[PDB]
Amino acid sequence: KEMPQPKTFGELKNLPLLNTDKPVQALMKIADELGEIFKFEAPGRVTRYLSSQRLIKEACDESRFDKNLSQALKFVRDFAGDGLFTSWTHEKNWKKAHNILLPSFSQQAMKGYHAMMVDIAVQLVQKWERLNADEHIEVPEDMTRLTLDTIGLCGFNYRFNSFYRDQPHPFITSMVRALDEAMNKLQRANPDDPAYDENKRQFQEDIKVMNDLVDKIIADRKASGEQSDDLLTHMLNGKDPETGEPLDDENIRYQIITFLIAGHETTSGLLSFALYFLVKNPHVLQKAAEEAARVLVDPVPSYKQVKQLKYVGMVLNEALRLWPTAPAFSLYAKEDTVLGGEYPLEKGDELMVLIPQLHRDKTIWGDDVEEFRPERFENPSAIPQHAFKPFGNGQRACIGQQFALHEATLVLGMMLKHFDFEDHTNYELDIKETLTLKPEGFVVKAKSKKIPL
Ligand code: HEM
Ligand SMILES: O=C(CCCCC1CCCCC1)N[C@@H](Cc1c[nH]c2ccccc12)C(=O)O
Repeated sequence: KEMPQPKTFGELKNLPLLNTDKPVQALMKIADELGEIFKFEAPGRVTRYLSSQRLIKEACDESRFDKNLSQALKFVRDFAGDGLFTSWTHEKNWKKAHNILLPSFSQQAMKGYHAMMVDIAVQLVQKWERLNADEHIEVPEDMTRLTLDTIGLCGFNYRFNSFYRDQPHPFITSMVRALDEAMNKLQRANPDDPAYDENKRQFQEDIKVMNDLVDKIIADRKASGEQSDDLLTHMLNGKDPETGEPLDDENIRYQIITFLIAGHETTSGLLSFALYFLVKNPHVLQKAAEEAARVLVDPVPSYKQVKQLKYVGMVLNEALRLWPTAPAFSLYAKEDTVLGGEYPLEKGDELMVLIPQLHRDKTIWGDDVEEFRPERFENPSAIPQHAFKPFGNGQRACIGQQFALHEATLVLGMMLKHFDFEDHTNYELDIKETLTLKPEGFVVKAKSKKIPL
């Protein structure tokens, strides 16, 4: 038996299949054709793409597999360094930072961020309240304004002031370019070829821009009168219980970059996909809006009120089921092992978890997997182990999950309280890929229900 494998291109093997602006969606189509596992080869390189809960539950066994840095993350690492997202589990700075930063996502920490999330959310609601009758909303663009500003303010007491800008913040444009450069480094035979000299200068330029802003954040804090108690406070002061050490300056810098990027992009995607699915499913929108009106009785939502937005949470999880905005993660075999009783693996062999395919596993979810039905999440405990993995796995799972979900629930709740939404262009879903996923060109009209803040 040979493991299923998609079409090859001679000595380039499968590599040309990733020569596309939508590689994840291409891989999903391949997964549909070949099933729960396929081999993917390139010159000097191999991985295996997993799509079924049957195989992914084994892959999520931390005694057998550990987080691997995919080739994309290896290039992200050139500017994210040994930050949490791009560090190996066995690097000293992973476990230190993990221990040091987990308290920044405690219950008491989340209550502490609430007021500043509301600040940015109110700015969003006011922007939309202030639009003229003709005008429309550019959804992913405004969601990115919100999520970037929220992480900036909550995490670093720094105001990006994205709602004061027509263009995206220069950080965003550099970040997008740097992440695209990482996605396109995958294809290049002979990386040191003189033809790619300008891309390396452009890459060093974009990194410079992100790093310049990290300096501005550091200096703002250094010469600050106020006494914060946020993510940066913990990076600067906090001590790891195990080693007894704090993070050094080089690592703190990497953590800031990491949190700025990981701390907004996927969350903007989530809010965009959620609103997309709501406007395409009006009965679901109505149910979510009824909850928002019932629960959000005060002009400013409370922490407790956001926690009571059960259905809005269900809407968000269902959006994550269909379009998990960080759609893959990578694993390597810790020792020789046999996957599924059928596929033998040697130490160091790599796996890719194709999350959107896991989330369409019919043996877990039933036959209607393409339908947007938030009621699937009525009781989240009903979902089998390792069936729903939009925040990854185990000790290497998303540290910011609860942050992302609180922000998204708050903002979507406020959006549904304050506005009726019109899919005025009958938008055809078009998913842009930049490692992460977004509905490009998604636009709506928002008719104010006229409720004061
Ligand atoms: C919808 C929103 C989000 C999604 C879908 C998401 C998804 C993920 C996924 C899949 C991973 C695992 C990556 C891998 O195994 O290679 C991860 C890790 C991480 N996420 Fe998120 N994330 C989100 C929001 C956030 C936010 C808001 C923050 C920070 C404020 C954040 C910070 C991180 C960090 C630091 C890690 C690395 C954790 C570690 O390995 O120690 N994420 N996230
Ligand atoms: O799976 C891919 C291509 C899609 C990228 C998905 C993103 C990964 C980071 C988190 C968000 C989603 N690439 C893999 C595997 C791979 C298979 N053949 C290859 C040849 C050359 C380079 C990579 C590669 C990866 O990046 O390792």
